Amino acid sequence: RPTVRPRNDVAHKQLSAFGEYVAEILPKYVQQVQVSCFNELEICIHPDGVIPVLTFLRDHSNAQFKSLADLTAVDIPTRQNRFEIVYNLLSLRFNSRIRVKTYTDELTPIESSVPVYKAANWYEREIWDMFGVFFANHPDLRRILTDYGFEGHPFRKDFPLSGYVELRYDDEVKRVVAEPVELAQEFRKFDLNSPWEAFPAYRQPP
Amino acid sequence: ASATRFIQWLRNWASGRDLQAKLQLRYQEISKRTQPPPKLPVGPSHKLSNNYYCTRDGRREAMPPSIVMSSQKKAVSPAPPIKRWELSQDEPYL
Amino acid sequence: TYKYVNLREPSMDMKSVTDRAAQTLLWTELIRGLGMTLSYLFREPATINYPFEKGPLSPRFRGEHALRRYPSGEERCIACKLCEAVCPAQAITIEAEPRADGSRRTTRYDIDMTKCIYCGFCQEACPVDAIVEGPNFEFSTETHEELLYNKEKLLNNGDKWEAEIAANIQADYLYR
Amino acid sequence: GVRTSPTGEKVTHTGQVYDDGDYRKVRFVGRQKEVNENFAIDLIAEQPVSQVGSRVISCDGGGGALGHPRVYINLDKETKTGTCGYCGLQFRQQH
Amino acid sequence: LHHAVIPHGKGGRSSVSGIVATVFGATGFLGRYVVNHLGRMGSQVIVPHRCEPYDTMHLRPMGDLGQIIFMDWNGRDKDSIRRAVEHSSVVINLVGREWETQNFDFEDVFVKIPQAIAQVSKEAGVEKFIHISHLNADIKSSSKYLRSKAVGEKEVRETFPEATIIKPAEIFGREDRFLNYFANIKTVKQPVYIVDVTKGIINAIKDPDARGKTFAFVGPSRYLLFDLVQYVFAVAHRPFTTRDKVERIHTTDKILPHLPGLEDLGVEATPLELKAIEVLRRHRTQPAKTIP
Amino acid sequence: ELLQVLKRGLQQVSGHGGLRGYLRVLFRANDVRVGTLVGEDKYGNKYYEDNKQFFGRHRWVIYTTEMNGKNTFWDVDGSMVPPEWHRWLHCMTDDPPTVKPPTARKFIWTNHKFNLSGTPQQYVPYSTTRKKIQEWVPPSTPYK
Amino acid sequence: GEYVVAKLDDLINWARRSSLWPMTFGLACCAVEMMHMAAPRYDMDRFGVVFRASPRQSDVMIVAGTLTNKMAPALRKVYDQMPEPRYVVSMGSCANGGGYYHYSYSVVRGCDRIVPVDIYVPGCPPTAEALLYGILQLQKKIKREKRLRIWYRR
Amino acid sequence: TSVKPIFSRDMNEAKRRVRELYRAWYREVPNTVHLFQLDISVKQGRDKVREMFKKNAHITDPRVVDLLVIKGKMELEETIKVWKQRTHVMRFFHETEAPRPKDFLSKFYVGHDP
Ligand SMILES: CCCCCCCCCCCCCCCCCC(=O)OC[C@H](COP(=O)(O)OCCN)OC(=O)CCCCCCCCCCCCCCCCC
Ligand SMILES: NC(=O)C1=CN([C@@H]2O[C@H](COP(=O)(O)OP(=O)(O)OC[C@H]3O[C@@H](n4cnc5c(N)ncnc54)[C@H](OP(=O)(O)O)[C@@H]3O)[C@@H](O)[C@H]2O)C=CC1
Ligand code: SF4
Ligand code: SF4
Ligand code: SF4
Ligand SMILES: [Zn+2]
Repeated sequence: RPTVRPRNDVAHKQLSAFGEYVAEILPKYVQQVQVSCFNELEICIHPDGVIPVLTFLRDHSNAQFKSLADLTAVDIPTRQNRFEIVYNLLSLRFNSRIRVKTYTDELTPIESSVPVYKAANWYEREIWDMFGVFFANHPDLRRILTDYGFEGHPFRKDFPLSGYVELRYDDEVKRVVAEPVELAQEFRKFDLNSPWEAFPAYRQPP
Repeated sequence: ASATRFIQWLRNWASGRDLQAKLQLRYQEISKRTQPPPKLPVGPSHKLSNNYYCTRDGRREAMPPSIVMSSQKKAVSPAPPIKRWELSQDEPYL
Repeated sequence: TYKYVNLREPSMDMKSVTDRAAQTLLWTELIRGLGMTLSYLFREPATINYPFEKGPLSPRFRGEHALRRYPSGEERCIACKLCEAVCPAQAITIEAEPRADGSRRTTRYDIDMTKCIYCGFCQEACPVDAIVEGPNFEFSTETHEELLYNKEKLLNNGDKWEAEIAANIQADYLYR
Repeated sequence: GVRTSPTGEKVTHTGQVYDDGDYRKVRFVGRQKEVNENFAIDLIAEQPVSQVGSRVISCDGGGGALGHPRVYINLDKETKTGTCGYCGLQFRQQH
Repeated sequence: LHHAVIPHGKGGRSSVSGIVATVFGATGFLGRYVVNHLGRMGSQVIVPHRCEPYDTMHLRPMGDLGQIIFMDWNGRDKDSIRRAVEHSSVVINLVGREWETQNFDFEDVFVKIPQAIAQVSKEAGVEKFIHISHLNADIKSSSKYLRSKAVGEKEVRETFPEATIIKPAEIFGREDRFLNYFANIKTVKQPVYIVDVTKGIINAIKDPDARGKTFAFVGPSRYLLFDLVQYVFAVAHRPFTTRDKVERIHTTDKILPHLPGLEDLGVEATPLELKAIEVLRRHRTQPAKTIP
Repeated sequence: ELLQVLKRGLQQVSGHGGLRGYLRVLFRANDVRVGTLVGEDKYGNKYYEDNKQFFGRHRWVIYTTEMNGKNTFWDVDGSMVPPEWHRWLHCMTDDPPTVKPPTARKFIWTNHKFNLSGTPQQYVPYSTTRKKIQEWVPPSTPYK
Repeated sequence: GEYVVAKLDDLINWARRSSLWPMTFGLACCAVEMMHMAAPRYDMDRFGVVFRASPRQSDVMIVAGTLTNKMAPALRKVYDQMPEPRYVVSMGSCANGGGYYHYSYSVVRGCDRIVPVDIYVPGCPPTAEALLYGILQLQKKIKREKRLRIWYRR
Repeated sequence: TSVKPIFSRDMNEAKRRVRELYRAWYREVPNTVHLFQLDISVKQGRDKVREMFKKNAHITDPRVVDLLVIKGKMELEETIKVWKQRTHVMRFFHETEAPRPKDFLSKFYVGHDP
């Protein structure tokens, strides 16, 4: 079938088997394990398990996930714990990838993973800057992307696209000043969603 | 291409290469800027029969993730260990 | 498959050691570098004599926008707003109403040329080849306001450039 | 069909013109008001009605794939002509 | 109100203040502050200029797209004045020179030119006219600068009776020729801050009770010229010009109690001590005693 | 070969019509090559080609000294090339408008204009829509 | 006398437009195309436009890429240190008006909010040739300058 | 109602961190006014610092207080180490923002906003 992406059952089984393997070894922290239809393994863990679970995946002989590919966050306001923390790891030894996910809210710190992966340093600063998630015991937690003195965390779903302040040069004070944002043309919100269901396979029970 | 014979010899000797065989500037060897019109082929879904969309609908074959464990034996690795690479036989060493 | 870029053991025979000593003292590899830049001195330069000579372009080139007409002179645009919807930069602003003869036509068609990313998505989305990116790339201005195109400006661009635009569309439409 | 207002400002094909008391016409002082003089509404009206011998004709605007989506126009009414919704060409069933 | 000039927005750069202002003399010291405050709130500003466009470049960032419009004009050409003002609701005249030139003497900048602007503005139907005069304007002054300011101040009041006339004291500020003048080297002075004068001008545009009035803009404190110059040198960390200019600096600042001032436009005068260092910091390589 | 190089140099003075014409193109265009005249447009621009030059230098235009009432002896502009020749000069096509002329349309500009920024003919943007809300006009006669 | 003033304007104008030394803020994508303007095909140096000049010997600032709020103060400082006469060329949609990031919380919507701008080069990015057209347009703007003619008439 | 603490385990410990931060800010203002060549007085700088603390006086959540101090320390680090420029320091004073009307009538005259 030329237009349909082919399945790979061999990889699906291997990843499923390793998913059970991880969950048997770390029952204290693993809450859910799933493999996607395009064969990506996700471990969902209690936030207490960050250091133990990441250390096990880095150091264990059947894991050896030596490379932290990415660390980011997702904001889902409807959840009690709105922030989902995502670790994407790579194992060169076994030519495999794994995703570890945990959660936190505005006021609950997450343990910094710099001790496991030195790559985590700047990623956690970016998560602090863009989402406002505090990482405990970080060697140097501060903003990395936003302007100095910037207020708020832009990547939160409830932060407006254009922010609250805009800059310009002011001649009277001979410097760049910040002022409440006004737009000559407001961003035009589009309602694009079709009112007809697209994917029956994902229908949520009513 | 307009360089005199002496200048060609000079810059060839200075560079150590035969520069005239691989000039950086393009001349007549390039494609004409006007070409005959194309007639492109059509994909495998361009059929009048035996072509119902439900048999070639990739998006509708996507499924939600398979849950292998939820909070509701031999050891394994995520995949077989990667195989050692082989040294190039075209040119193993620069 | 892999290869080593820098895994070689220098020969320690006296003939080779003296070869490296001569290179160190006589600067031979530095002299070799001088030859390469010398050989360029006597090569023809690649420079072209702009604006009397122009860099080559293809019929697909995405330049200044224009609104086109049918051969009769009627506007091609029917205010469908597909260009405005697809525009990645929201650079297009359209308003429309029935024309005096009842035709479906725009009363506003603005492109903020300083929002536009010159991506060509508008001309892909257009069902009647009304909005195109033309071949002109020499329209820099002295003021910001001059780059806020309204419908009159865009129609004038179409009348100004149609001769070239039509020929470019003729050469590429069979690839679309 | 370009005309000037009492102020002398040209009216656009969309009917736009600044009225007497509008300060905004100061933007044109020392410069000019861009106006396109080829009014499409007048140009299409100059096209003759095409006489055809069927109840239904099709229009694609000319040039095949370079025109507009092909539509079919019903010519049953003799009171008026059939007008293409895309290009404005008119058709009439003969006798 | 014509629909185009009804205010909208929140008073920022992209808002619509409803003011359409022609500012003569906008390329000078006072003009750059006036145009800035107009463009801050989204006013349409027409800038007639005599100088090179290169010399008007600092005004362009002061307004959103389209809000600052530039025009050529000649002080002696009334048609060029009519072009600049016939669409405006307020005309502000800041034209002046502290010296005379071969082509323009004080009677030109301070009488003939202001009178022509006022007359053409009257004819064109401009509702409001703001004319800057001087606190010490006086036809018996030893200064030809101040004598002309008195003659022209009278001709404007006669030509455009509803004009708001503003009489500032010496204005100090970053680009002034006052504090900077001393730093580049009997009499009581009452200098006023540039931003205070600008705010007064802006509030005069809005205040309807300001029409037909004459204001004196003065600072909060009076100083002996010697005590002021001493303070300037201390602030500039320094060990302690035409003939007409010297006469002005030695003219005591009049005290006109009957005239309304900055407090009658809602403006609090800024003490010199707060802003002196701002002006004099660049001159670096005990507050002055005030008259009660 | 050096002698042959020099004669080619001298043939450029004659190929340009003598010393004055040679100096005019040298100072106007900073280039004294002689090419084949491909054609001329109604504004006086002259178009040349020499296919022995490397791609990009094989086509050039010598701009007219006057266009639309503007002295362009020294002030030339890439926007002066009319659209029909624009396609050929940028190598978007092979053959010039003298060989494949553009399709004629009644609405196409008969007179090309160059970039008009900075002149009294510059484009000034404005809203093309009419007023949306109509205000109530009170009666002219008195009656309170 | 006015004949003298007209010819000195021509002389100083010719010198200034014939020796335009630019400072480029290579902020983003558009910096790549100015590099291609310096590259052999267009060779900006042949017009008298040196490839790189220090800010204090610069005559024209080319803002080539997106100006963020974080960078805006730094850009203004460099402009304020330029000896006069100085000109600004805004190159690309981002610098012209914010472009594809116009609605961002962190982007200045056009560098003309920070510095005055003499030439706006459109495109995302403008081609190296389009930038060269804008530079030659700035030269013509300098040719029109009449500083001494206006000085003599004050 | 059991939650993971940030630093403080109760409001008393949180308030100690607040006072340490206030002391650090109070002592740094004289240096900031000098290094950044500000045109404000040291009194103005300290009055601004006190204002910023006061608006957060009503907090009773030690975790929220902890975050406020964390952000306050980062702001102080940017100032002490001169990562900020003069424009960033002066953004606390809104020198170009004309005062918004506060009473009902003034807001009624200018627009529709509450
Ligand atoms: C009978 C017995 C008689 C007795 C007398 C016999 C004497 C003959 C034997 C002596 C010969 C010695 C030659 C002297 C030249 C200097 C040699 C030298 O200093 O080379 C070493 C120096 C650094 O070399 P390096 O690779 O860094 O390693 C050495 C340190 N570990 O390398 C360098 O200096 C590199 C220089 C870098 C700059 C490069 C730019 C120049 C390249 C082009 C130069 C062309 C030469 C110019 C010719 C002069 C023109 C007038
Ligand atoms: N600054 C002070 O201390 C006080 C000033 N005033 C008055 O306030 C007004 C402005 O003050 P200031 O801004 O300091 O004065 P400036 O000299 O700083 O600016 C004067 C303005 O007048 C313009 N101008 C001067 N002569 C002519 C002319 N012949 N034709 C056309 N335009 C001309 C200048 O334009 P160009 O740049 O083209 O020369 C400039 O824009 C003046 O009327 C001044 O007398 C009153 C009291 C105190
Ligand atoms: S080229 Fe792209 S960004 Fe520009 S108007 Fe078209 S769709 Fe919008
Ligand atoms: S230009 Fe094309 S896509 Fe855009 S509104 Fe008109 S017909 Fe639709
Ligand atoms: S204008 Fe376009 S090319 Fe230039 S920096 Fe912005 S996105 Fe990149
Ligand atoms: Zn049709």
